This record gives sequence, C-alpha cells and structure tokens, in this order.
Amino acid sequence: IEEASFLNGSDVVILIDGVEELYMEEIKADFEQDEQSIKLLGCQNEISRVGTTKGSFSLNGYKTDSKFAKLGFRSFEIIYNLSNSETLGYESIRLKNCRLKKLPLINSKAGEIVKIEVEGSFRGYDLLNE
Amino acid sequence: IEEASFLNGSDVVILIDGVEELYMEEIKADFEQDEQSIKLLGCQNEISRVGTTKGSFSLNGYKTDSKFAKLGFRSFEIIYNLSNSETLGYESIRLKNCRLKKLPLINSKAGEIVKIEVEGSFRGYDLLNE
Amino acid sequence: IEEASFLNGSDVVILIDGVEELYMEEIKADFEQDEQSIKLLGCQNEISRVGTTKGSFSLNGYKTDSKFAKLGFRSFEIIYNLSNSETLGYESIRLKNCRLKKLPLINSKAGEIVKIEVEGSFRGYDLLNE
Amino acid sequence: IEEASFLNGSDVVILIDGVEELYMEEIKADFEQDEQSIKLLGCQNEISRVGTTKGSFSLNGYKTDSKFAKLGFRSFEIIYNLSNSETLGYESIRLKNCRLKKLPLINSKAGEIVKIEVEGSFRGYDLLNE
Amino acid sequence: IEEASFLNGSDVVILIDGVEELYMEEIKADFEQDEQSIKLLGCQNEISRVGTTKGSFSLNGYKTDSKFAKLGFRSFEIIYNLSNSETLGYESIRLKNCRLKKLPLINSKAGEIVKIEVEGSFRGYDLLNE
Amino acid sequence: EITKTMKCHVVSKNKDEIVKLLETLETSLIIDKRVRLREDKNMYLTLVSVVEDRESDMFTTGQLTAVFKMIGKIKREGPTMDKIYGNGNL
Amino acid sequence: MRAGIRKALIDNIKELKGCYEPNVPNKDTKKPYMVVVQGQDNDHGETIGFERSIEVWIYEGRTTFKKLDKLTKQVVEVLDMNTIVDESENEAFTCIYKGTSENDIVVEEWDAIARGIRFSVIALEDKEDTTNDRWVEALSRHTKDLLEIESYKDNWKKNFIAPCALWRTTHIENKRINYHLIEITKTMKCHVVSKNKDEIVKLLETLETSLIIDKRVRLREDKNMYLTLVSVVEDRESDMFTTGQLTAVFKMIGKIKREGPTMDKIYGNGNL
Repeated sequence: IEEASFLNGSDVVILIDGVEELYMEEIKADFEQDEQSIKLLGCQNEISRVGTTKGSFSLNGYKTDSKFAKLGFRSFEIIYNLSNSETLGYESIRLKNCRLKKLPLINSKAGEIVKIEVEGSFRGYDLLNE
Repeated sequence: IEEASFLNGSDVVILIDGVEELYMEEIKADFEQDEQSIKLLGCQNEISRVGTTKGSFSLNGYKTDSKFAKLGFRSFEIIYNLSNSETLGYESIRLKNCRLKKLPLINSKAGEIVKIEVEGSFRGYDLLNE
Repeated sequence: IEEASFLNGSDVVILIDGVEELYMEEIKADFEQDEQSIKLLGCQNEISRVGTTKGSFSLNGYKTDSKFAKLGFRSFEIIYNLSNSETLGYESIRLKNCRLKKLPLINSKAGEIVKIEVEGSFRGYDLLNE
Repeated sequence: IEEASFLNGSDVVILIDGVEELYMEEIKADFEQDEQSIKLLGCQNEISRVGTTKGSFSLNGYKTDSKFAKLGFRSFEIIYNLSNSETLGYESIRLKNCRLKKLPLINSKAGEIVKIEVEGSFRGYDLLNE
Repeated sequence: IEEASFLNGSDVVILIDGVEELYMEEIKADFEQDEQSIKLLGCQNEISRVGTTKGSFSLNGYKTDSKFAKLGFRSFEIIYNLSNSETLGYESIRLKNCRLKKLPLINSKAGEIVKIEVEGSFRGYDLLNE
Repeated sequence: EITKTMKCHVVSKNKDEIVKLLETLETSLIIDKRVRLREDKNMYLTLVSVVEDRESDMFTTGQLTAVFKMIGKIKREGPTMDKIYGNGNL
Repeated sequence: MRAGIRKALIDNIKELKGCYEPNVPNKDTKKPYMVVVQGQDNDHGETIGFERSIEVWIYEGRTTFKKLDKLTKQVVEVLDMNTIVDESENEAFTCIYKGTSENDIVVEEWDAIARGIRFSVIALEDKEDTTNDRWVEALSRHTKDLLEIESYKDNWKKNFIAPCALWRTTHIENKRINYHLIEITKTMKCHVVSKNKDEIVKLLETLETSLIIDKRVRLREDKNMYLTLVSVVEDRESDMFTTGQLTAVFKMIGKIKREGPTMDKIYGNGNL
C-alpha cells in the first residue's frame, strides 16, 4: 500500500523580518481579490474578473518579548518554511510588506499563559519554493 | 424489504484541471440565482423569476503540495465523479471556468495536520452523467 | 386519561413533481408576508396589514440521484402528506410553482453520507386535506 | 422560613380564538415601544419617550391539526391563564387582534415529532386578571 | 495571608419603585456614552470626548406577580444594595427615571419555571453609597 | 407522557432459531412502528428505539431492548355552561 | 420470636406433630416435627436496619421426600410475609421467605429426611414508625389517602403489613437561589411491598399517575407549603426491600422569614 504523507503543522519555521520566530503556534495568510462581478447585457450568467488583490494574514503564539509591540506599523517581511520530512520538498513562501492591523500591546488573563495574537495585511508574496 | 443504497461520500474523485486530486475530503458547489421578486397591482402574492445565475464552490483537504498557490486566479475546470457501488450509476458533474476567490498561501497550526481550504466561483456547469 | 397523539415526522410522504420522493429527511415550508407597519397620525398603537405574501421552503435528505440538479429552476409542484396513525386524518398540503433557489450540484464530505439540501420559493399553496 | 411559590410553566392555558389549545409548549409575548431618543440642545444626558408601541408574540407546540394553516393571516384573540396553585391567584392576559407573521404550513423532520412554531404581532392587550 | 473578600451576588437587594423585589436573580446596568471621536486635521491619533450619555439596564428573575405588566412604560426608580459581609461596606446605587423597553406580558415554557426578563433605560443615576 | 423501556427475551433450544425470531421481531417492530394497546383501539404505543444485545443472557437479562412511549391527555369532565343569563342597569 | 413462629406453624399446619427448639427433641419424638433455629442479626443499611435470619428445619420419617416437599410448601405459605404476633413478647413481626438449605439431607442415625427453609426479619431495632422529615410524612399521608394501604415513612418496621409502601428520603440538596429565597430539593424513593407482584405493578402505576396529574402535594394541612414534583421514575427491576422501585424528586422554595423592627415613629428637623 504505497506511501503518502501529511504535512504536520509543527514543521513550520517563521522568520519575521529576518530573525527567526520560534514561539508561534499558528499562521494564516490568504491573497484576497475583489471579484468585480459583471452582469452582461445579453447573457444570463454572471461573469467574474480578477479585480484587485489584497493580502491578509494572522498569527497566534506565546508571548516571549515585546517584538510586535515595538515593531509598530512598520513594513516587514515574513518567510514561512513548511518542511516535509517523508520527502524533503519543503514549501517556502515569502510575504512582502506585511503591516500590523492592530498593535497587540496587552492581552493577558489571570490564570492562563499570555498568548499574543497578530493580524495585518501584506501587499504581495513570493513563492520561493514548493 | 428491497435493497436501497446511500452514496457514501468517500467515493468522490475530484479532477482539478485534468489531473486527479487525491487529498480533498470535502467539496461543495451550488448554482445560485437572483430571485428578482416583483410586485403586481391586484396580485397579493409575489412573483419570482430566474434572474442571472452565479456559481460558487468550496473545497477542503490536506495540504500535499503548492498546486493551488501556484494556480493563482487562472480559470480551471473541476470534474466530480460520485460513484455508486450497489449499482454502478456514477453521477459525474463538470464545473466550467472555476476561479479561486483567494489563494490559501498559508494556513497551518502547530499541533494539527496542515489542511487547505479553497473557494471560488464557476461560470457554468455541465452535468456529464447521472 | 383519554387518548392523545403526536404526528411522528416519519409519516411524511413528499411527492416532488408528481413522482414520490423516498429519501427526504426533513421538509420546511412557510408563507411569509410583508407586514407593512402603519403608524397612524393620532393613534399610538402601530397597525399591521397583510401586505404581499411570499412562500419559502427547504428540504434535506440523502442523495440517490441527480433529480434536483437536472431539474434546474423549472417550476414544479410539491405535495406533502402527513398521515396520522392513531386516527387516519392525514394532513395534505400542496405547493404551487416551487422554484429552486440554487441547484445543489455537489455537496459531499469524505467520511459521511452524501446528503442533499434544497431551498427555494413557491407562489402559493392548496390545503388539499386536513 | 415562610412559604414562597414560583409559578410552574405547565399551568398555562392558552385559548386561541375562543377554543382552548392543548398542545402548546411555550408562549412568548412582549409589547415593544419605539424609544425615540431625544438629545436636547443643552443637556448632556439623553432623554427617551414612550413613542409608539407594537406587539409581538410567539408559540411552539406539537402539531395536532391544521388550525393555524386554516387560520391564515386573519385577526384573532389569544387569552393566556397562568394559575398559581399554591395561592389560586391566576394571572390572566388577553391579546387583541393577533396576526400570524407566517403560516407554518410544513415543518417536519423524519425521525422526530412534528412541532409547530408560530409568530406574529398583536395590536394591544387587556390585563383581564392578575 | 491577610483576608480578602468577594462580593457574592446573592447579597443584592433590589427596590423598584420603593417596594422591595424578592424574586430577582440577575440585575445589570451601565451608563453608556456616545464617543464622538474627532480626527484632528494635523495630529495622527483619534481623539474622543464624553458626548451624550444614556442608561440601560436589565433584570431577570422568577415571575411572582404581574407587577411589571401593570407598571407599563411609566417612569420608576430602582435601588440596588450590594451588601458586603466580611466588612459591612454596602455599595448602594440608585437609578433615576427608569423606563421599560417592553412589557414582558407572557414568557412561559411547558416544563420550566416562569421567569421574567425586563430591560429598559434610565435617564441618570446617583451613587448613594459605596 | 409515559415512557417504558421494555426488554424482551427469546428462549429456544436452537440458537439460530433465537436469531431468526429476534430478527423478525425487530423488523416487525420497526416496520409497524406502533402497537395497538388494546383490541378496542383508541390507544397506541409508538416505538422509540429497538436494540438487540445478542451476547446478553437468555434468561436473566434478555436480548432485545425496546423503548416505547405513549402520550395521554387529562380526562377533565367538569360541569357545563348549560344555562346562561344576564341582567342590565345604567 | 421463637414462640410466635412455633405457634403459627402449629396452628396453621396440622400434619405437624410438634415444633421444638434446636437441641430439644429426643429420639422418641414423633415425626414430622420442626425446629426453629435463629441466625445472625446484621446491619443492612438505613432502610432495612438490622436484619435477622431464621431457619425452620423440617424433619420427616424417611418415607419419601414428597411428603417433605408438601410440608415445605405449607410452611412457606404459612410464614411468607404473613404478620405474626408473638404473645410472649407481645411484639409482632413479618417473616420474609428467602430460600432453602444447601441440599436435601438424609440423616441415617435418626432415620429422617430434613430440609431447611430460610426466612428473615427486617428492622429489628426500629420501634417508632415516625419521622422528623416533614416531606416523608406528607408523602406517606398522601399515599395512604390515595391508595388505602399502610405507609411507613423513614424506614421499614418489623411488623409491616403487606401490601404497603415506604417513603424514605435518599438525598437532600439546599440552594440559596436569591437573597430572600432558598430552594430545597429531595430525592425520595418509594417501595411497594406485596405478596402479589401484579398488585405491586398496579399500585406503582396508580401512584405515578396520581403524582403526575396532581403535580404537587400538601406539605401540611395548613395549605401553606406544597411540594412540587420534578421527576418520577420507576425502576421495576430494583429490589423490593433494600432499594425500592419508584424514585421521585421533589423541590420546594421557601422565603427567609426576616421580620425586623418597624419604623413606627419618624421625626425630622431643619436648619439652613
């Protein structure tokens, strides 16, 4: 029964602004595009076009320093190396010009671990590997 | 008590752009219309008409490669073979000119398998078989 | 402690377009109205009116064929016979000019039965029996 | 520890249009009022007034007949007697000119009891007894 | 390890309209403000001001009489004595010119206690004690 | 509402006969989902769930477990408003 | 209790030649005769109290065991849950049939065949039949009025008259739902003993129906406080004596009874 493999999400290595980030727990990033649906004057099915794109991302993790609060709304890059180990074909993605949507100064409940949450937007991406 | 049969959802075979897709586990697709409700004087009940159609679809599965991120917003076909085993009458549907709403570049949590989610819109469909 | 009875929901027999439907699990149908709330110039109590009626309905069940996908948006009748067994007074309702809102072309998760969901709108009804 | 008594909700007797209703489970009814918030030109705190009222009500129960489907959008009264067995001081309320918002023609799942849900609006109420 | 104390919520004593209320379970109240955020023409962070205030309150409890339905939308006062037992420093608050948003005429379910819910708005307050 | 969990035994020397009898009993209960309470009718027993545990003891426990429920109405037969009168003033 | 059992056996059984204490009868005794051996007294919980064990050993002249079978049936019929009055102690009791000795023994030296029937008696130490649980008193009164059988409140009594029904309380929960209100919830189990099992079914059925339809019970005859039913459930398999069939959960809300002093006289004075 020939082999398959699932990419466990604990293989992710996130580099925020050139320095490796090692307390993150999950990362999300999508490349939205406005659909710009057009209803032609004679045809009875809608048509879509690519429109204009707009990146968005988000991260959660454990707080270990004031990296993000000190980062402000500066533009910064994010790399994302999802290594596969059954076969060594890591999938590497770069995000260009990421910008925090909201600076998470404080988020802390009394009896639990202090997790940091981040969300923002990135102008474009570069699929470095696959 | 003559035989009956339910179509188990693990018989799906999804072909995205002419190459079979192995890791998808859930697929949705609908062909929306616009209701176009109209009031008429002297007729209390509203009346509906077809309006203009609009396709939409969604997919979920395990990440095995960067096929979707590489695909971009290009137009691409989807074919969906739902085979039946008690009787061999597979129901085959083809989706025409599918187009991703957003590229799922990164979606990964530390402890879980890296799943991919996709959704978009398709101009029309061809019910190949039933 | 004289008798009473509940109409168990597994007594329904749903005829879609004159051919009996065997695999339906749930059916809903309502006859809305726009209220047309009127605030008179002297009276503090708001007053309602019938306004225009607007039917709506929904169905759930197991997928056995491509009946609904092939049906398209064509008008079709639905008849619904809710039989009572303690006493034989079946409640029969007919729906006129039903029209699917969206064709459920594909909806199928990997490890589960392939259920079909349908919703639409109907212009009027006939309470055939009661 | 002198006696006290809640009002158990199974003491309700609902008379819909002068004929007693046996199968209702829950009944709800409120008497709204548009707040009409007024921000005076010199005073900092807002001021509100009674505005115009509007009744709304809801019912749930087991389907025993097609009374509500027959009733249509007609105007009808509801009387609601909530007896206190431990003191005999029943609180009786009468709703005037109730009007169904929607006819619950069909609402039936396969494996369960066929319940009926009703909601609407009533022009005014009479507190018959308290 | 010197003593501390939490104010248990069963020490509440609610007096509505000058008569003590025995069956209330939960009471909520708060004094809103319209923020009136103004974006200055040269400075790069938003500035907020007090704006106009508005009160809102809510009550939950067991139905013991038709007090609230009798009360209507007439104005009335609420007083709230949250006593403390480790030290006797009760925190007393009075709400001025309360007004029900809706008469809870009927709220009953078949096999449950007949609870009453009330919400409204109060023009102002006055912190009698602390 | 009166709910009863009624368990059923099927004893026989031949075990395959026990299997056949339990199978047909389950099928009959499922198909005809309710049972006439009396030959007079006027009452019924709606099935809720029928389950067989074949391992269970033939005598002590019993194999088939069935849950039935039945709804009854209070039989209030109070007096009647046979005669109504009223008078007037100003 | 030896005197009561002996007197009952002699009076009701006529084939009996005598009923003796354990090591009384000599070899000149005329068979069949019976022997009343008294066993342990063991504590069996709150509902049963101390339970005594009795054995009525039958003896017969080794003609054939069928005579002994007939005599055993006679003894079981005579003593099984029939209230017996012991005139010596002037205290009654009610033996419960429990089984039979290990095997049917033959004793060659005595030239006899013996079998030991096994009885028991319930709640030896209980001598009041009263309860400070007002809820139990109220429900026992209600059951007696509805059902026309005895009701024994807190725990079994040794001279219970079948058919009957106990109304012990098995669990109590108190809550302060408000500043002024307190909730008291009791899970009260009910037994229904009777020789005829179909009578047990009928009594439990009518008791459940009455509890549902009349969903609340007068705590006292002042009508002030009622108990209000929450859920009544019958487990017919459960033991008739130790556990009890019917389980009913009752609740009741009470108000804190603070009658403080009154502002009879008020005064106020003015300044500027």
